[PDB]
Amino acid sequence: TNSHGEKRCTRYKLQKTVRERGISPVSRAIQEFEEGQMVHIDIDPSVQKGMPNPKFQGSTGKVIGQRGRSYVLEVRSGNAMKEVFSLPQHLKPQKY
Amino acid sequence: KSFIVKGKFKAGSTWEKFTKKIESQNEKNATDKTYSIFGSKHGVKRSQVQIESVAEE
Amino acid sequence: KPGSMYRNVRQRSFTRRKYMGGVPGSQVIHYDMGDKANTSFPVKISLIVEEKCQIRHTALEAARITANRHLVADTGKMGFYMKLRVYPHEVIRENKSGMRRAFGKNVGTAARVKPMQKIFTVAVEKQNFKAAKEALWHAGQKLPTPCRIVVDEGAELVQ
RNA sequence: UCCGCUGGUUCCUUCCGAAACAUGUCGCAGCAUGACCUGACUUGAGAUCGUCGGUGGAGUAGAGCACUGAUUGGCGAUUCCGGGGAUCCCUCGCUCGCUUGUCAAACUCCAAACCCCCCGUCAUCCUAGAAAGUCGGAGUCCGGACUGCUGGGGUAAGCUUGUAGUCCGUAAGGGAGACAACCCAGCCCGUGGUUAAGGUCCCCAAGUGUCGACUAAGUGUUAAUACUAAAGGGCGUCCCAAGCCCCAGACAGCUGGAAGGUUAGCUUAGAAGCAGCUACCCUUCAAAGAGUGCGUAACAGCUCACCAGUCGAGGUUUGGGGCCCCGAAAAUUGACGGGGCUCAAGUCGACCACCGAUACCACGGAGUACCGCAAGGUAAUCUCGUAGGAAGGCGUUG
RNA sequence: GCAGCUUGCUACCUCGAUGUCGGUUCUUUCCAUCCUGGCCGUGCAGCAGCGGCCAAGGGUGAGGUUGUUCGCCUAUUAAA
Ligand SMILES: [Mg+2]
Ligand SMILES: [Mg+2]
Ligand SMILES: [Mg+2]
Ligand SMILES: [Mg+2]
Ligand SMILES: [Mg+2]
Ligand SMILES: [Mg+2]
Repeated sequence: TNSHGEKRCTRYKLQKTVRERGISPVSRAIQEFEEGQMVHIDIDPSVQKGMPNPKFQGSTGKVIGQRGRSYVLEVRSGNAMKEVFSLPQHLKPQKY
Repeated sequence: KSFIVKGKFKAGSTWEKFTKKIESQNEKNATDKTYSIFGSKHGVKRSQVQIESVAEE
Repeated sequence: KPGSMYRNVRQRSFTRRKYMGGVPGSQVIHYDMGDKANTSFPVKISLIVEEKCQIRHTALEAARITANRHLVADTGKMGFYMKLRVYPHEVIRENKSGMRRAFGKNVGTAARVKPMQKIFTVAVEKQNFKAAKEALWHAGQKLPTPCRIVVDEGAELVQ
């Protein structure tokens, strides 16, 4: 039977480009966001902790608040709203 | 009424050339006659019988 | 089994050796024929395919044998250089219960082709061109697809 | 008695109108919860079925060998890990590099078109109430088919199991010979008009229509289609291109020539050009040969190849195309829908006129939705319908 | 490639019933020809063979074992 764990079908989803593997840039981890500021979900495989479920890959949410070193996002899946915790290392601003 | 026609048509999976001489009262009818004759002879339509020149002879 | 059982391309490829098991060997022994060390044949003709299909290795072996016999009989042992191109990488499986767990098991090997894709190639002199055409026409008779002959190099010489 | 299993369940109109799917189940002919349908109420301003531009997600098609596995020969060496036959006398496969020829669903240095989230813009809906929320009533969890995905499996199947769109189910009317789901069209009633699909020799309304060619087989006269035969061949016929010889003369014939030497090497006697080595048997003349055949123990002439005189205009080799022919045999009598059809009533490329729906236009009428105190106003953006929800009426006895 | 005459594959119709195998009787259809009619080739002297083409008008039987179809065997026969 097929499994239904939390990392299924992520062979290429959670990979790094060949000229990207290793230590990722550190400035991406100290970026700071404010309220109501659209961001993009782009999971960085190099960081093991604070990773949202990879089904939210490539979605855009808005910041709602901060809990420690993690921002609270508001992502739409289908017709629902899902609140996703993610460290700022996996996030990326929207360029207007 | 004599005329000269030159062009290329898609015979099968390749491009050929022709120099048919068609009798006709004028030149537009010469082009039409060329198209009709090629349709009769090779089953092609008016999209693979590109006529380069219909110069009078 | 009959030839038409495994000749159409309807399903995905199935070629990874390390996952399947027990693929039987092949019969075709040598893929180069004739004078390999020569490189000065001015005419280079070849047999091409008019439709996608699968060719069993046995058909390729029969075609190679017949072309070899004809070419050696007429042109000579040192007057040509034949070279087969397509190698059989596909695998053929035959179910053998009914439809209960109908997935098959390996029975042979096949080589897929594509339209206008060269299969054989013969190089000869100017005096043995007709013999080359005569040889390549029999080889295409054992082959499971319509085939036409194209003179690739030295077309102005022969034509 | 009980059953999740079979049969039956009685009047009219009006408004709206599905699911044959997911999870759990001693669950698979059942049921619960959710998706989908319907009625009412609360709140009070936005929403996104669509277009364009941008910030992002790609790892599929295709393509390729840069990783992982395979794969074809040539060349140069591994002075190994190796098999062939006391200096391992030396052969040398596996292997490592340069070049050639193939691959991949569980390969990728590459890499689309669809598609998804968000921002701006246009566009449509909306105070006659967007988005959201609360409560009442359900049906449904036997599906099927067509067009795409070379979908997966299977020899294949009107097979089985997926996915996107649209349909039948529950869809009239027009056309396909008849046709659940194919083409036009989604339908209140009556009258007039013009068209769509499709057709115009007769059956059958409207063309024995026009222009240019092809087919000689009754081939064909069959959009899709579960209903239509293949490889191979044709000096059958209609076209295009490319070479070669050519009126001081090309091809088919009329002619003879093919004489020098030889009776080639040959043992059987003899395979004397035609069992078996060779070579152009003539310095030389068109011709003259080691040469096919009637003949041929051997031959021999007759003469093959091969040229020469002769007529008197085109001849010849190949490649790519259209139609047709052979390949092609089944059981009641018979299926282009039928009659029949040959410069067509068939095929190919174009064109003109007309016929033909409930579609579209106009007029009159009914009902409905919403608003308005009423009178009445708006409706291209209202009128199909099974399970089912809701509203108003008719009838029988008291 | 053709046929659907062997066995498979599928589950489209029939479970408020479409009465199974073999033989017997009687009628008919197909040709992919066993004999009878006509032709062609031969490594066809004659006789008799071998191979192929047209042709479905007529014929294609009697018995022993076995439930058998199928198949084996016997003596005839133009062929059984
Ligand atoms: Mg690919
Ligand atoms: Mg139920
Ligand atoms: Mg449809
Ligand atoms: Mg419908
Ligand atoms: Mg209808
Ligand atoms: Mg109802």
